[PDB]
Amino acid sequence: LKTQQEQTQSQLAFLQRKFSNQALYNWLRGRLAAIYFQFYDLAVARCLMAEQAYRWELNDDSARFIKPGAWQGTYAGLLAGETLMLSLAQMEDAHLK
Amino acid sequence: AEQAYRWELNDDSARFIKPGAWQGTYAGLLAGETLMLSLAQMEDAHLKRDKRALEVERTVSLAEVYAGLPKDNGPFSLAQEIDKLVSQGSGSAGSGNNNLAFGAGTDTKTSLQASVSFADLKIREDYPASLGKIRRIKQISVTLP
Amino acid sequence: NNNLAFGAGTDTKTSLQASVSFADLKIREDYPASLGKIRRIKQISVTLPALLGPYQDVQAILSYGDKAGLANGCEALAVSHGMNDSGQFQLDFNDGKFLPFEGIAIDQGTLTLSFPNASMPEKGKQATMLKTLNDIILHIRYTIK
Amino acid sequence: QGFDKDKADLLHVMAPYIAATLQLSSENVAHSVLLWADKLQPGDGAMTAEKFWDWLNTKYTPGSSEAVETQEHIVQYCQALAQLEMVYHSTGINENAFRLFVTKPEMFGAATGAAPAHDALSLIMLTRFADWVNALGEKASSVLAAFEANSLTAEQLADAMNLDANLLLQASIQAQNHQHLPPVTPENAFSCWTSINTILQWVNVAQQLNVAPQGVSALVGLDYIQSMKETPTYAQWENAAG
Repeated sequence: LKTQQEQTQSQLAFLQRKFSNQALYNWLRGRLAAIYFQFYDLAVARCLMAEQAYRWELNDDSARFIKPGAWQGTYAGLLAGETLMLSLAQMEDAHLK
Repeated sequence: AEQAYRWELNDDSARFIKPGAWQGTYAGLLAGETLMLSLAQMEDAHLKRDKRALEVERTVSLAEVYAGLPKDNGPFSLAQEIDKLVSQGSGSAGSGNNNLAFGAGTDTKTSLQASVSFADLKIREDYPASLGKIRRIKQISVTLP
Repeated sequence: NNNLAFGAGTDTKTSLQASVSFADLKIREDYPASLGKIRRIKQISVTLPALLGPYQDVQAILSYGDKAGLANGCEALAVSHGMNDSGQFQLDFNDGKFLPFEGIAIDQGTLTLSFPNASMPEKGKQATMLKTLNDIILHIRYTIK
Repeated sequence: QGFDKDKADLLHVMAPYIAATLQLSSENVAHSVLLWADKLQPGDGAMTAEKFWDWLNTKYTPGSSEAVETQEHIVQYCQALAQLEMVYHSTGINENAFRLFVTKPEMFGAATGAAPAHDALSLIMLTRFADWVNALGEKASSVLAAFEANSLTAEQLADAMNLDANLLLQASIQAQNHQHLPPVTPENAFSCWTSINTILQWVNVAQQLNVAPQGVSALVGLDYIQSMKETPTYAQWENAAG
């Protein structure tokens, strides 16, 4: 049992000293969630730029496709791009018709 | 791409690629995600600053520029001065940056070079300044009749 | 809005600007309304038939009054040689960008062609040209859908 | 780098990077720690997050191992942020009430306008608050949402505790009639955590003695020096004994 105590401590020392430890993924998640939110504001900007091009090639200003709430902050903004890609596919379907 | 951004628009103080995309303590992970955000900030800044240019042609006749020239700087006729600056090898006509002489380089001595200052062409006074302050060359084409 | 006078701006005082209302052109009555209610500008090209001295070109700005839904810079255009020119160096319909004036309605608006450095008593480059100008000709390409 | 003060809040922009390097799972907890640490002003130099960014933006060169003139005050600010990270994980308090404890300390029993404490008497109440929330179970969200507003009532909290509604009503009545320090007012009877903790001690003493809370009130009315004004009769002892 004293060996198993020392063997448990060696696994615990391994999980703390390895490179892909928890402190790596706290750093990766915290940095990427900062990038992903800033990249969200850039892509919604061009989804609105494409809507302004849609509103100018056709005479309509009341027709809007990019709607708020693609970013859900309570779910870390996951599926924000899947929501916008659907919204881009609704402009292009409306453009073709 | 930032140097191309700094040249298509007149700005040199505007920088988007900033140090520290590589974190060596984290093996440089998320370096490309940091740069891809930085490329998306140039392109967003490019789209908001892009304009339809007022594309202007202007024809410049160097005989007219060398004739119409202030008398303290020695105006001359281009067709007459070249005919005697080619006959002797030591001539030099005009002064300032609007002169016409031979080259001062080593391989350039037997080459006649005609020089024109842009500020003496007065191109900026062709259109009023309410149109645009940035006025930049797109293309120069030469005609030698 | 169909007048012809000098500019009221600061830098615009020595510039002759000719103005045309679109509603007085009556372009919408050319085709019957059963074809299409949406009638919008695709391209305006200018022709200035005038006694231009060769290698001495005209200088003019075709502008539109509203700047409402247009992109950045699509409200204006420059005239250099005045022989069926757009503002552009090469004209590209397959370009991904909007042309200048593209999307303006046929019915409404006010189109203005301004000639900088116009006046004779306050000395301007464009004085002797505009004395020889007989008419201003606009090639309006538009879209019925 | 390249932060505009006018476009966004400093502490909210800085919260993802603090959580990335204090090993926090949440950016909202990291924002709480930065709000807390601005109230403490920790270190020798009284460090605020605004002072912290003024030092980085001017005097810090990343990767250089040199001595900056006020570097040791920055280290004490970062040592503090790691301390309050440890406070969050050890007390087991949840994410939204830790906002409420930073921003509204009076709702947890602190004095008015006072910076919160990581005192040991304040760590023990955060643990007793977190044990109180975990005992509520699945109805804990409905209580804390009514606790963050001032809408928490005795009938609502008794439903989550599986107690009788009249038990917390009578425990609240006997708490308001007796001299507690700090007092239990009908305004804060279920708004402050100290008043809620006081009322629940009337419940736990009554459950221990298997009496009603007014039976406990009859018992503390038999205090000797408190009743040197009005001496209890033998009948009052005889009723309280029964």
